[PDB]
Amino acid sequence: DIQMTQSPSSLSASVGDRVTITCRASQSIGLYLAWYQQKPGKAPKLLIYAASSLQSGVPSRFSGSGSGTDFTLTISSLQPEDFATYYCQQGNTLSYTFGQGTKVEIKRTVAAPSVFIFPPSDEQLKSGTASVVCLLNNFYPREAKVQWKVDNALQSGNSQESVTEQDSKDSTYSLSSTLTLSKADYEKHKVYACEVTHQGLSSPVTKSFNRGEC
Amino acid sequence: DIQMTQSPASLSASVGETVTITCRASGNIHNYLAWYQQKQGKSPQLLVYNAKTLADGVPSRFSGSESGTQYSLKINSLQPEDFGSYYCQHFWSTPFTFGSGTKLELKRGTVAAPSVFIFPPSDEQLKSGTASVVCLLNNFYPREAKVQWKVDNALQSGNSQESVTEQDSKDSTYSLSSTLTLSKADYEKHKVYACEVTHQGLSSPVTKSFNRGEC
Amino acid sequence: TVSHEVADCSHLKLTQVPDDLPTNITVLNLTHNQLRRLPAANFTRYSQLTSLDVGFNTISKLEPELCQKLPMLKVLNLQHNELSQLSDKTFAFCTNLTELHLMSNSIQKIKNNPFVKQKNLITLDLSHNGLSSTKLGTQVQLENLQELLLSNNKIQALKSEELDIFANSSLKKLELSSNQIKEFSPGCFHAIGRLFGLFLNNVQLGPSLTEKLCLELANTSIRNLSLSNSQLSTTSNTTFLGLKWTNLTMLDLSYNNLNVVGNDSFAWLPQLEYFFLEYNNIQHLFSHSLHGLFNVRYLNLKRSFTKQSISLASLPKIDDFSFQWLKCLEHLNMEDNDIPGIKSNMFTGLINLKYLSLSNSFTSLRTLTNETFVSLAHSPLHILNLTKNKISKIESDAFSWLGHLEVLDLGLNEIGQELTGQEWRGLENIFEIYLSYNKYLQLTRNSFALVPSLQRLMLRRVALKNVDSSPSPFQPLRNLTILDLSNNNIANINDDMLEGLEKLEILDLQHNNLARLWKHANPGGPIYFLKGLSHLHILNLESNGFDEIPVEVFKDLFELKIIDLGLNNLNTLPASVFNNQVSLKSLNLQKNLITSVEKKVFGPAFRNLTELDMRFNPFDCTCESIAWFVNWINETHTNIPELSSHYLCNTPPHYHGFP
Amino acid sequence: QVQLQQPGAELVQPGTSVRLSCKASGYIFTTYWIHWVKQRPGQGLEWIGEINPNNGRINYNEKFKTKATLTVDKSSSTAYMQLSSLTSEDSAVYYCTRVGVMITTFPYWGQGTLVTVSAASTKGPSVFPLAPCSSESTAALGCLVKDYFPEPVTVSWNSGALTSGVHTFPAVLQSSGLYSLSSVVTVPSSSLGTKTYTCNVDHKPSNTKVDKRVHHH
Amino acid sequence: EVQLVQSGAEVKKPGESLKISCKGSGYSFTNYWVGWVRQMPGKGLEWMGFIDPSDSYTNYAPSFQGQVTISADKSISTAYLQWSSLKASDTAMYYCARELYQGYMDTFDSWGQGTLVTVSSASTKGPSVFPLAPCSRSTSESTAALGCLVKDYFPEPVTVSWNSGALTSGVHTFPAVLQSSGLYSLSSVVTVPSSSLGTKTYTCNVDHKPSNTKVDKRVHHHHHH
Amino acid sequence: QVQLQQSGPGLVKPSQTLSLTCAISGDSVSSNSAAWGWIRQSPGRGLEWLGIIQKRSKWYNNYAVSVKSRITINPDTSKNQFSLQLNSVTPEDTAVYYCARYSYPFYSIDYWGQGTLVTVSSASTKGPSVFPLAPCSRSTSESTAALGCLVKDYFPEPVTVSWNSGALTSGVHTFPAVLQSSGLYSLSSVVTVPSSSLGTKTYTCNVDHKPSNTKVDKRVHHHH
Amino acid sequence: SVLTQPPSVSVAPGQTARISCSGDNIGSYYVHWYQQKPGQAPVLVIYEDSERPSGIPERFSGSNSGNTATLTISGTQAEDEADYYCSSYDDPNFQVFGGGTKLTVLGQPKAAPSVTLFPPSSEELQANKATLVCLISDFYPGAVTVAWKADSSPVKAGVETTTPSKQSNNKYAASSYLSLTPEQWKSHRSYSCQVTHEGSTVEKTVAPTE
Ligand SMILES: *[C@@H]1O[C@H](CO)[C@@H](O[C@@H]2O[C@H](CO)[C@@H](O[C@@H]3O[C@H](CO)[C@@H](O)[C@H](O)[C@@H]3O)[C@H](O)[C@H]2NC(C)=O)[C@H](O)[C@H]1NC(C)=O
Ligand SMILES: *[C@@H]1O[C@H](CO)[C@@H](O)[C@H](O)[C@H]1NC(C)=O
Ligand SMILES: *[C@@H]1O[C@H](CO)[C@@H](O)[C@H](O)[C@H]1NC(C)=O
Ligand SMILES: *[C@@H]1O[C@H](CO)[C@@H](O)[C@H](O)[C@H]1NC(C)=O
Repeated sequence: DIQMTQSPSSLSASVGDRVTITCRASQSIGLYLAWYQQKPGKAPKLLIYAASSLQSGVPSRFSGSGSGTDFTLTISSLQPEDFATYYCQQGNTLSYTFGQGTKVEIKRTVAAPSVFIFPPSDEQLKSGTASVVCLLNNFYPREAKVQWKVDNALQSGNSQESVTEQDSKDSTYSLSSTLTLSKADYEKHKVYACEVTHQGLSSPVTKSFNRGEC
Repeated sequence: DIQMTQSPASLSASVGETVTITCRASGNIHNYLAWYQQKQGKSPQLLVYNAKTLADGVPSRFSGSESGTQYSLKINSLQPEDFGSYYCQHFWSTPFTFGSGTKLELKRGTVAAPSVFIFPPSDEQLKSGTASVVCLLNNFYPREAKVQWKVDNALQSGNSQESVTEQDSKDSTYSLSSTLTLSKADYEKHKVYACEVTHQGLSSPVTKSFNRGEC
Repeated sequence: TVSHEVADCSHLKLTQVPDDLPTNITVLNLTHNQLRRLPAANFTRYSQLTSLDVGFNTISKLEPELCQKLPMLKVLNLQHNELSQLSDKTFAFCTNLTELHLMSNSIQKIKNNPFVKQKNLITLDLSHNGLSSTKLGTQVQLENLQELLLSNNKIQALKSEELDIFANSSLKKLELSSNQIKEFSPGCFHAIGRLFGLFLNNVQLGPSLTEKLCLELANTSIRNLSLSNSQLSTTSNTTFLGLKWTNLTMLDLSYNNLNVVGNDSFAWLPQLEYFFLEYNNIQHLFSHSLHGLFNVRYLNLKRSFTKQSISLASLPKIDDFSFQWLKCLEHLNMEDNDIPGIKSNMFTGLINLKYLSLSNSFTSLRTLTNETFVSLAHSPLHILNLTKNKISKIESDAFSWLGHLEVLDLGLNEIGQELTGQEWRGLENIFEIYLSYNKYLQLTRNSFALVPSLQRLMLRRVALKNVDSSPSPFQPLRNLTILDLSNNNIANINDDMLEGLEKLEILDLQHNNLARLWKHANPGGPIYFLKGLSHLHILNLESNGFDEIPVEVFKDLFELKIIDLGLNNLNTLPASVFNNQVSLKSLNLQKNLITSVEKKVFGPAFRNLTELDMRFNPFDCTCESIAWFVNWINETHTNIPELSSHYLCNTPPHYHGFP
Repeated sequence: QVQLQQPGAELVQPGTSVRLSCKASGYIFTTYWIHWVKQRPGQGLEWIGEINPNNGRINYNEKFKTKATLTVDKSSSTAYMQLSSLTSEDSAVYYCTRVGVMITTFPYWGQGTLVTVSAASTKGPSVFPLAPCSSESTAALGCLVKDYFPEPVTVSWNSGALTSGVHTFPAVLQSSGLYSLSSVVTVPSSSLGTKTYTCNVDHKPSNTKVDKRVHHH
Repeated sequence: EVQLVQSGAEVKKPGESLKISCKGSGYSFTNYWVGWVRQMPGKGLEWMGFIDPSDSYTNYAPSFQGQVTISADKSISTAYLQWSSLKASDTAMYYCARELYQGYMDTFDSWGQGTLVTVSSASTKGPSVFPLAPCSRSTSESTAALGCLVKDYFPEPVTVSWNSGALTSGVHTFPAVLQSSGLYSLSSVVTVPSSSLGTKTYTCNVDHKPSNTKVDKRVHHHHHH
Repeated sequence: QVQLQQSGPGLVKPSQTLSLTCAISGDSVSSNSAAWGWIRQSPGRGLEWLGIIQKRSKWYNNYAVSVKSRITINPDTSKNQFSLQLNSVTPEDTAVYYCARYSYPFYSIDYWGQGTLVTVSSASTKGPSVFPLAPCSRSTSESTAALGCLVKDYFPEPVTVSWNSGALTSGVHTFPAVLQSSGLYSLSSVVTVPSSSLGTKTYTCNVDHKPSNTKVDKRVHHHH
Repeated sequence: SVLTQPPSVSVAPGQTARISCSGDNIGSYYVHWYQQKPGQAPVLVIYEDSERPSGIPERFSGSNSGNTATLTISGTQAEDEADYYCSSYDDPNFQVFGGGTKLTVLGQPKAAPSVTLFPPSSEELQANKATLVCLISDFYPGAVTVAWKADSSPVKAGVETTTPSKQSNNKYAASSYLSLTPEQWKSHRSYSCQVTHEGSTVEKTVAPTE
């Protein structure tokens, strides 16, 4: 019944910096703690065992310290491929338990999004259902306030937003918001607008199109 | 189920000799062994446990050795009171198997001739319509003794039964009881009753006899 | 600003001495302040003081009159100050002193006789200064002095005419550590009346100069010698030659980076009793290396041998019979080394060895055969420490040679095997067996049959296989008093597991999966494994995910003193579950999901409690749930730690966060 | 001083069931488990099983798993074993044993109970005196126990007084199905008419107890 | 190399039996313990339990106690993880790892690639690809964006390419979002300056492996509808 | 009590060796709580420190920078004394020498020697000329009459004058010597005695001159 | 450290006499004061700047502070007039003295010069030489002017005279010697020794005729 709590939950760091991740245990687990690295979608990897011991094949920049209830993972010089999700585990009890993990992200400045709104194609309307697609391209940070507006009225419940991971180049996010409405409800109205409120804009940008006029 | 193959089954040893009884395990039972001595008509007594350890009170002449799956009970300098049956046992895995057993007999005690007696049937048994004459061989050695009944110089067949006691602890002497059972008619059919004993302890086959109505 | 009859005014940034302190104080502590001076007048009020500590200040000089104001002063501490100049008046009137601390005062030189009237002084400390000479007077004074500390100075040489001033003195300790000394004048040690302990730690010497030192210590009264971190690379039979004419009993050669120990190095020490050789770089321990050390009783070899070079394959070699000379050796500390393995005749000769610590002494002692500890056949070993040795297998009859062994520590290893019982053969004096933190242990019925005299058994986090056997593996352990089975995550346990352990007092069962055994829906009914434990004193059942407790589980635990049910999912307890616990003194139920505390359950329990621990609980704050509990709390004498801070109510939301 | 006591012998009908008792004395019955052992005359032994006096846990031998049924009376401190489906192959001696401080030992044994599966109806023994017709230095007295069923019978001499020089022979089985035993004692002639000689025969199944004094001396 | 290989992803209905495999190679399989770890999409790593391949000794975490069965075949050197009755909450990724006892604690050096078990009430269905293009005159900034919408398909995954793999950078294939109905929805876009109208041909190629459906779709906006 | 008895030659020629000796009684030379040494006072009231010796383990001695490598103070436990040796003496080394006992802890001198006078002159040490002194015609009613002795032309100083070999004490006055134009010394020592015992009591004067080894006793005859 | 003492310090009889000893930080050291009368060995009156040796009058007290070490005598008597030296060992120099102070007790009552004139002895005349001895004792102050007269005509040829020095009773003394020939001693009718003290003259006279 040992609860491992790591901190922070997620952090932003530039390449080369020296990073520290903290790991706490509900009760003392001695020196039996292990640091595992996990790449998104890929199988985890054993970085450190016995809290301070370096696993064979693991980079020398990786160090581990601490005892009792307090532990710390330390990366001397951060690498571009060192951005992943780090978990800690206790081995003092046979009922092993992991932490919630620490997500390592790329630190950059604010970047404004490129908004493009796409109307339902005729092939889709031929089926009897419509899905208008709002696209936000390359922005930072991830927090974005996406609000649809059919005939200048706020929508709710029929929008689905998905965000990708950080890009391999500029380290920026892209959001895809899908608004689903039946063809009847689509031909019932005229003005279809997408409003984007971000921190990279002093005033929210609105990309609109009129039903039938497009 | 781990088995226990004990060898031999029969031994004959003089006083002061060294004897060894072997047990073989079908599988590894480690040193977990137990050797018991049992006299006929009693409870098995624990001689050795864990193959090498002596039980409390057990004479120092008893010992045990372990080698592979072979476990050996060794008696140095046999005493006249160390004779009977001997069994072995493992305690490692359920179920517990015992050995077939080794019957130990005393040798020497240089040949002592049997004291032959003969006992006639009582009148109270003659009232029952069944007569029985009992020939006794008191304190003798060795075991091999041939008793033959003679009724008026006629060899009997099948109507006799032998009962031999185990070895005496001190003088190392046996006792044999030959019972002759016949119906009252066949009993009162003749006169001279005799029992003959062929034995190594005797010079000539001693015959002890009596007549009916004499006593 | 506090008073225990000993005034502690430490770390108060006082620029002037307090004048409101009572006249009952005997000890004054003024460490870490901004006192520029110490006028006598300001102490006229305090004529009953016996101890003055004014360390860590900015005091430039002292007034002689001050020493007159404190006639009962025994201890004077003037450490870490600006007191660079001493005079003949400074300490003149303080004739009743016994301790004088003068460390870190940047004293470059002591002039005439500032210590001539300190004939009652016992310990004089002058550490961390710029003294280039051990001369402290122009005459013979300080007769009652026992400890002289001139450590951490610029002293480069010991001369006779600088040291003979203690001719009528009896020194037990001459601290000259952290001094770059390069020359010992002839007869400089004989100039001292009585020298018992010499300390030349952190002093760059070398084999030759050490030999010279031992030569100058010849025919002296020396008893203790410290040469730690003196950079003693190698030793020979000539190095400690002079010590032949000494009755030395303790020698410290630790941290010297000692590479090679030549034959008969310490043959000139037939009186030596305590040998410290920890933390060194010995590559090869020869046979006659420890020749003539038959009186040595304590030997410390912690990290004394070189580490594994991995590539160069440089493992520290120990010749056979390398310990055969230490006939009176009783305590052996060989922990933390890279020794290949235990040779057939490694420990042969130690006929008085009682304690052997082999913790991490070996690179890889993976298998313990019956021939491993054959060299300890004739040793009266009582305590054997085999932790951290990467042991993976203990063969049968391995500890046969250790008949007198009492404490065996086999924890912290890779031990993964089936306990046949043959491991413990020969152990007829065994008291406690540690097995904690290992791979796996497959128990049998005859695992501990050969050691029924075992009293403490530690199986903390070792994975117990077949612990759910019908004849308990613990069955032969009648005298077992302490049993640790924690952190093993055990999911199944038979009721007859603790049967036959009537003398069991302490039971650790925390961090397992025993909840299933205490639910009423358990096939066959709940498992009452605590029946018959009359002499049970301390019970730990934390972290088991317990959510139900059968009413008659603790019915036979009469002598139960402490019970720990914390870190579980407990909520509803049946009535009269603690009714038979009359010897209960400590009850723990922290970090649970308890909402109600009623009299029908906690009644007999709260009777004679001295310690109650129900910290983190989601209490239901209604009358029928908390009335009796609060009523008992307000009037109890039971010590309840963190009662006001960590005892909060959850429901109803009105009392959410309310004590 | 620790003793396990069992009845002498028991006669049973083929196909029925029989309950064997094992009383414990000298120690707390629930401490050590109780084991059972079957042994045929002249043959080897077989470990039936072990039973826990506390909860009633039973470890059986795979051969005796269907033949034997173990039970335990905790109040009377007695271990019981029920043998069902009895054939002639179950006619043997049954011991109950225990372990010691060393659990790999069977230090304590009951005197055992002789189970006979043969029916045939119990019959009592017939005791007759045995004395010569006669002169020498040593005379011999005796008792003959003829026609009884089943084994065994116990023959003492002079209420335990007479001990030395006494040979009681083993039992032999006639073709009639009844066992026949004899006992003798050799004593000096000078004590022929000065001492009393009476043999005490006791048969348990037939509950027959007879005292037969030898005359003709 | 010390290699752990698991079976392919599984898609089943609630209440059905399942049995996934983990085969080890390169090392002595019965020498080291084998542990199982469950990770639900988005959440952290969870400990299920472990097994000793030799004696098939199993030890489960208190939560997974009786909720799963860890088995192992010594012959094939393969540890299996099976459910008698799958549920909706068991929809997760499952890893198996080799336990190495070093530093006096069990650590997992080698892992399996992971088996994704997706359990929901649906059957296999081909995707629907619809072109995404802005209005005719609405585009006159710096760069434009064309896209493809893959909607109403089950189950995952769906591989999206552009111009038979020729078009690489500049694209954005977004994570699929689970609709209320039970069908996934994926968006895939790409940006190009002024070659939008009639300069180059941008045809997205979507491949869906489960339903054996492969669809190519040209992105274009018709002026009349 | 602690007595210090000094001794040595009265005259030491230039470029020769000055020798002196301080004997100790009632105290030991080789003991703690006691240092020793020499201190000279030049004519003209100039008090000057020469040297010290003291025993701790061995005998340690310290000299002044003035005497440099000319002085040598060696103790002798045998005769319980300590000597003084000044090599290569110049005429300005002529002074009144006192041996001193230094008391621990702080070197205050509770015990001095009576002092001895050494002179560097390269002279020949002339012997004294003792003549009696009395009024040529004494016939008075007064109860007092003075008579003395005259020491003429001697070198070098000093000269001890006694009366009745130390018996006569009170009434004795010895006048400070004079440095004649001839360079020689002259001294007179008188005593006042009752006139009633002029012819009934004898008065003799003793004259001791150290460097010349001259001890002359002369009687003053009363003219009747 | 160079110790500096005042050359001379004078005080009235019965008053307080104070002698200073100046040195750089002399307050750090235990000063010692010695007293010395001309013709005698110096005797210690002060040790450890404040302590009086056994046998030393309580009139003598000492202090030591800053740069000054002061010796103090209350109730100054006639016996206290002498030399005073301050001393301290300090460095390996092991003893440092001062310039020396001369304590002067002021004008004691004026005394009349006791003059005694001794004629040449018999043995002296037998040795062909003569010497007249004029001895003066018990007079204050010490300043005197001696003249030798033959009858009434003074003769200064061959006259020796000492410098006045202090006695044990703090009064002064001086000697005078007149070297003559036996013939010139048997020539003049009378020989006279005249002593001039404070203006007043004390004269003695002896004649060859006897
Ligand atoms: C389990 O613990 C019990 C209780 O501590 C141990 O019993 C003790 O064993 C000693 C040594 O055999 C016995 O002492 C006896 O003293 C009597 C009277 O002086 C003497 O006649 C005996 O010869 C024997 O020395 C006694 O049984 C008992 N002593 C105590 C302290 O009560 C027992 O040894 C332990 N079991 C094992 C296997 O170690
Ligand atoms: C001591 O007391 C005086 C007043 O008598 C005060 O002025 C001074 O500050 C005090 N000295 C210190 C610094 O403690
Ligand atoms: C010393 O002073 C304290 C504080 O005023 C007082 O309480 C106490 O009675 C006195 N002496 C003691 C320690 O009894
Ligand atoms: C000598 O040194 C040892 C080092 O262990 C220390 O314990 C002891 O106190 C010292 N002297 C004595 C009193 O034996």
